[PDB]
Amino acid sequence: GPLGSMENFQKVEKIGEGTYGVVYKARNKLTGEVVALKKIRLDVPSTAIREISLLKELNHPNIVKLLDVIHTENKLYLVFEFLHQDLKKFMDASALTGIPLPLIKSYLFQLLQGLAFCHSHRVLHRDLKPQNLLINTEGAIKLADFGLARAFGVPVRTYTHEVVTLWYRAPEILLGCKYYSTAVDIWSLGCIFAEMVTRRALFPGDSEIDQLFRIFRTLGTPDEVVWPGVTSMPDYKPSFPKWARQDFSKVVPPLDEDGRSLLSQMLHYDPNKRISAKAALAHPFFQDVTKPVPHLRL
Ligand SMILES: CCS(=O)(=O)N1CCC(NC(=O)c2n[nH]cc2NC(=O)c2c(F)ccc(C3CCN(C(=O)CC(=O)OC)CC3)c2F)CC1
Repeated sequence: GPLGSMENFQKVEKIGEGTYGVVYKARNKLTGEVVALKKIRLDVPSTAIREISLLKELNHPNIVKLLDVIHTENKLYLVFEFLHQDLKKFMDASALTGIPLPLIKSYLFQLLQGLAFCHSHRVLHRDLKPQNLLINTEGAIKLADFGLARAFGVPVRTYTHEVVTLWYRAPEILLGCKYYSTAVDIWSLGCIFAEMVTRRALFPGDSEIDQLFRIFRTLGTPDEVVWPGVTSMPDYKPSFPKWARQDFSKVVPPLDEDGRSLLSQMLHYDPNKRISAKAALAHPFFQDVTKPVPHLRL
């Protein structure tokens, strides 16, 4: 890659990292804009260039705006609108009190709007976690750091938290589905919904098999009765232990029956019965949705 394209930006602090990139807060010297940068070290793929170009076109109020794509030296920089906090820090700050139900409902509604938008363009997020959800003082929440169909970049050696990505993975992914669907995003968001309500991760596995078994112990070991074709999936084993399902009233107390009903549809095993983002927006849980503002300490 050529030189000098990033001289317009002044990095002000390192604010995060992930499998394939380091995140900075930065300022444009020309415009004064404050921005987030994702720095990807390269060893390029044109298919990935086109995927990122399409994401730059996918603009919605509940998707973090991708402002620019800049290649320089052995690096790819993605330039994003800046948001001051992510949902993980907000739940951590709210751990003693919990997030008020109206704000949980607003955040879930907004994220379903962003996903219904993406999914209508046949775009998957693939990597939805609390740290991918950015919030501002006005009460908005936004989807960030979409995963691509094929990754690229030199893995960041200083990043040690990839185990946390298991927690939000859909069972069809864990069972070896190669061409999974927008339903994986609904699963992840369901896990995040339960986490907002209970102030505890729903399925905090630490290996692919522990992740599957944690799902099975709560929702029951899946079989042909509830998921036709599951026993033929590439990583399905007849030797899986057979656990009975638990009740959702144990799983996310004290959530009301509207919320529990919606959560149960977001956590259906079969990606063909799992509720879509659009159908979820019509769920009776949202009959009284409002837009509260969070108390953010920046
Ligand atoms: C105390 C902190 S904070 O809450 O004060 N606050 C400080 C401000 C900060 N703002 C921004 O970052 C930001 N603003 N506009 C756009 C932004 N970022 C991104 O687009 C972006 C990105 F380009 C790449 C990766 C990530 C995330 C994805 C999820 N992650 C992982 O998968 C790795 C991991 O550990 O998984 C468990 C964590 C990193 C991004 F968000 C949020 C957190």
